[PDB]
Amino acid sequence: SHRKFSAPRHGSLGFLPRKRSSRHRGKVKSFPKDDPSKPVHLTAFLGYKAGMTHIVREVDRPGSKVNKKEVVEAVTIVETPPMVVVGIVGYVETPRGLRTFKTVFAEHISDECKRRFYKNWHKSKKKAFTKYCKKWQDDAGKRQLDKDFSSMKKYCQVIRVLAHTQMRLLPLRQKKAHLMEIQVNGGTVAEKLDWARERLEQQVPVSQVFGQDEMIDVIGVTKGKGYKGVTSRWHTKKLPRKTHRGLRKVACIGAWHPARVAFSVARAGQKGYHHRTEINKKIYKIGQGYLIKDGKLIKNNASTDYDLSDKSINPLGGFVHYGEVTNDFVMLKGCVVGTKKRVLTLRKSLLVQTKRRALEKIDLKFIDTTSKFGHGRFQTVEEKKAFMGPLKKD
Amino acid sequence: MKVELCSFSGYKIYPGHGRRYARTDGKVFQFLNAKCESAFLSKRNPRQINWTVLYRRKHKK
Amino acid sequence: SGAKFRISLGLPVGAVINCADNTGAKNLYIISVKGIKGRLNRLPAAGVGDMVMATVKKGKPELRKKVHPAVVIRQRKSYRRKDGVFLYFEDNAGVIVNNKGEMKGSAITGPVAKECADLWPRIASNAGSIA
Amino acid sequence: NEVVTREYTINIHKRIHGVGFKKRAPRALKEIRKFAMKEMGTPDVRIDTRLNKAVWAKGIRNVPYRIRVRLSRKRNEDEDSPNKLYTLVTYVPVTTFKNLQTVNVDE
Amino acid sequence: DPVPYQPPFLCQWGRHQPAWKPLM
Amino acid sequence: SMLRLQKRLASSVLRCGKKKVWLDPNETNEIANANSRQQIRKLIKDGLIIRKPVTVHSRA
RNA sequence: CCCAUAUCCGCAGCAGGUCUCCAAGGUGAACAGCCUCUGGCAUGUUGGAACAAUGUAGGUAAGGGAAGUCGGCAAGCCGGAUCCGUAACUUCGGGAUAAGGAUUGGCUCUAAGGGCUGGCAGCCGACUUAGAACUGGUGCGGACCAGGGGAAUCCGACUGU
RNA sequence: UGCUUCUGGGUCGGGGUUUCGUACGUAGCAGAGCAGCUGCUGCGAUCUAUUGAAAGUCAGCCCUCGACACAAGGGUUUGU
Ligand SMILES: [Mg+2]
Ligand SMILES: [Mg+2]
Ligand SMILES: [Mg+2]
Ligand SMILES: [Mg+2]
Ligand SMILES: [Mg+2]
Ligand SMILES: [Mg+2]
Ligand SMILES: [Mg+2]
Ligand SMILES: [Mg+2]
Ligand SMILES: [Mg+2]
Ligand SMILES: [Mg+2]
Ligand SMILES: [Mg+2]
Ligand SMILES: [Mg+2]
Ligand SMILES: [Mg+2]
Ligand SMILES: [Mg+2]
Ligand SMILES: [Mg+2]
Repeated sequence: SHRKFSAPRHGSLGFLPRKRSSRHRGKVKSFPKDDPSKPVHLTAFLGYKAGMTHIVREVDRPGSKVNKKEVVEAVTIVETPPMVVVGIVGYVETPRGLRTFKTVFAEHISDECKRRFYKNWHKSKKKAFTKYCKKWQDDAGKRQLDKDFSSMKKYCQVIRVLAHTQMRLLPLRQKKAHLMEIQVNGGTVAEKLDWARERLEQQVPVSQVFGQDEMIDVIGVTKGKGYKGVTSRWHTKKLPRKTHRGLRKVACIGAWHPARVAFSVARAGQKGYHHRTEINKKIYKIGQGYLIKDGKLIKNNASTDYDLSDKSINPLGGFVHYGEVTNDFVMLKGCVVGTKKRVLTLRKSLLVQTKRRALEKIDLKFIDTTSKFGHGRFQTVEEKKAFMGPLKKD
Repeated sequence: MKVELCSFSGYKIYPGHGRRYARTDGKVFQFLNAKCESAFLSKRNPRQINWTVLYRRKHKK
Repeated sequence: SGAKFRISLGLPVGAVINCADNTGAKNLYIISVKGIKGRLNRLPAAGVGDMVMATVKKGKPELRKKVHPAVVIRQRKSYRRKDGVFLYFEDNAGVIVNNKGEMKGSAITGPVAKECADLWPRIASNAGSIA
Repeated sequence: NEVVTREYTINIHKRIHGVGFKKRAPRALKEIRKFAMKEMGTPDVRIDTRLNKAVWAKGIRNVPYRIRVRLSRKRNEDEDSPNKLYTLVTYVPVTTFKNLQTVNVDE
Repeated sequence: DPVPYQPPFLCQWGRHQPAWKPLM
Repeated sequence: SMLRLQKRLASSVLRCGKKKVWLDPNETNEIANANSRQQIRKLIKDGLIIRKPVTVHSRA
């Protein structure tokens, strides 16, 4: 017969290959479409999820009850050090697929990028790129490279740039830097390749790529949760207590008549560690990193126009299971995918974003920097010492 | 922003934190954490418990 | 103009809240919540400022044994405000309010939350203290 | 160079964190043996009965957090083995573990 | 040890057992 | 090597249980070749095996 | 000699079955439960490394409180003692620990409850009962032990098999 | 993911953060009171000072460049 009381289905078939992701770094599946009216720029960036805190800001939306009020919202800190450009790649357009035509690396390539090409850096003799770097100080090699760039002027349609993260400034345990192709969308192919050759062997910060109050896309791998049951993974209804052979299970698989179990039947398996791409994430603030001038360093990154305090965005006791953020960072509305220390791909928006909630200008009031490692109740060290007084150890 | 003090402890509650509790007679109280919440619901004296601000104001520390 | 945001709901079908006005009733048994589409094995629940269908369980004989419409004012379940406070109350309370919004009682004992007071103007007029 | 006697303080708590109640003190003995095998490259580790009593002083559940251990690499006596040297592991009674460095004591 | 006797009979599927019954 | 016979005989001579029979771990071979109650009485007089005292149970 | 989680019977070193004696200290009404002394033993046909899903045995859950289900199934609530108080009905015996309340810790005191010798005097041995003060973050039968209750209907008097 | 540019991981210790809530000892003409000697000496739960004290804190928290030893290692294999 039929189902008596109809119900919506548990889970989505658009995400059904729930396997462990083969890639660890979040890959861009689709870059934004180019147009020659816009100038040349990067369309993606590769940051690292640091932590979470509050935010305090004014709401400017007409008609709401929440208009001109001081709300709090969850934000993600993503530490985004400036990446090093160490190569380019062109793409020819074929009726079979968008094929990579010719990849051209740089002359001086740092050891951070050298770590990626090796599975075992200790036993290796560190002899990569040695016969390739001899093409940059001879007569014939420069001619062959100029012929390669001149062929890329003619036949390449899509030009992606090769940039790797700067891992030495990061507080992570690993030293192997992540590499990434970023599609440069801008003017003509010749101006695009000239700008990429100008930006070769250069630093790329985040102020050049993104800006304030921009809706961006976050690509990354889900926090892994291991082999889980169907109640934990697909969130099905639990069977009652009186069941003999288990209750946190799926009772009926299917009918007698498709002598198989269908793909849509919710089974038990891998929960977490899945590649995901979430859209419409709002940047509240791109904070400056630590910099030293006139002797003492300037670290007031959590300072707003209304706070005027010398505290940084690093909370009391640092970020939990991440370390301390010394580099320049971005701060996003809501939560992003992934655990701590997770590599996290930023991307510009695919959709032409013109909405009232999306075109809102954000003026920050207070950035919460209390200790997230437990119930924190102080914002900074001098405020804590002024409230506590002299201690026994002091 | 209005930094309201805790009713049990007297600590400076920030707008991201706290759990506010209103009784039937009125007198809306603010609490920093569930420690102070459980102490108020079990009706403990803040002047008798050592780590509060009222203990320090009473015993001149 | 300004619509109501979602808050935490912890009074499903079955809850006996108390009736916080001077009609004569003491309890209000929630029989269903007005304004819920529904889904398989979900109880309809009402938070602060929700129009609900109740029944006077004990009180006046003119009030008992018939269905009244009500508005839930106070709940014990902690619900998040937009400015970032978790305000919660001592008990679960509501008042008998007809289909258009007019109250049946005159005065309201206890505080009425502003999430109910901004949505229902006639309940906020009878309320002395707010939230 | 080979015959070296020296002091260490083992934090048993970060090595015992996680295991169940009936398997805390034998696991603590196993991490002290792994500590000896890590600092001293000798597979033949012989821990003393006084340190057995010191670990098992409270019970099988409650194991002390820090402990003071004299670790000594020694040349092998008769009944010769493919292990050329051995490691003797001795308990040292210390009141409090405040500012205790790895003191390399002399013979 | 001597030859074990054959696995004994156990009324497993009579009218007395509700774990399996046929159309009646 | 094997001292359960000497421990049982020492319990039978000392008129207590073998929980209180303390055997000498150093002089194992001098106890192991006793094999008789007359030699175990000589071990008692030599003091190689000792009656263990009662485990305390205070009344205080 | 074993006399029973290995010497008996169950196909076996089988969580089953098999008739008796001896019977410490505390806590406590107790030969109840928990810890210990004499005596005994190596965790019950094995160990090592991780702590995935489904399990089995224990628990804990904000708000609601049976809305789940054939059905309060299971779990949970009450639980000891002292002082009150205890209904309908009845075969006047019961119901009844009905139902419904208060107290319970530690410390320091006071009062009362006795023998032997020569209304009095001297010398000694016992546990209880009642009351008061002080004090601890209202916690106190703090583990263990340990009744959920009330109103009705049908059947069988009952105890028993 | 890491495993010799006098450089790097690890161990310990030190700080940072945080959890509970004020440790032992000593002192107190503080303490319901009780006993003994001509005000003192003993018992006494609890209170105050030392003392936001004592204890724990990565096993999957944050910085140390303070002490310590270790780390240019072993094996199997793959050819246009
Ligand atoms: Mg249908
Ligand atoms: Mg069953
Ligand atoms: Mg936290
Ligand atoms: Mg249903
Ligand atoms: Mg057996
Ligand atoms: Mg037992
Ligand atoms: Mg076992
Ligand atoms: Mg065993
Ligand atoms: Mg609950
Ligand atoms: Mg509750
Ligand atoms: Mg029902
Ligand atoms: Mg039951
Ligand atoms: Mg009755
Ligand atoms: Mg009838
Ligand atoms: Mg009968």
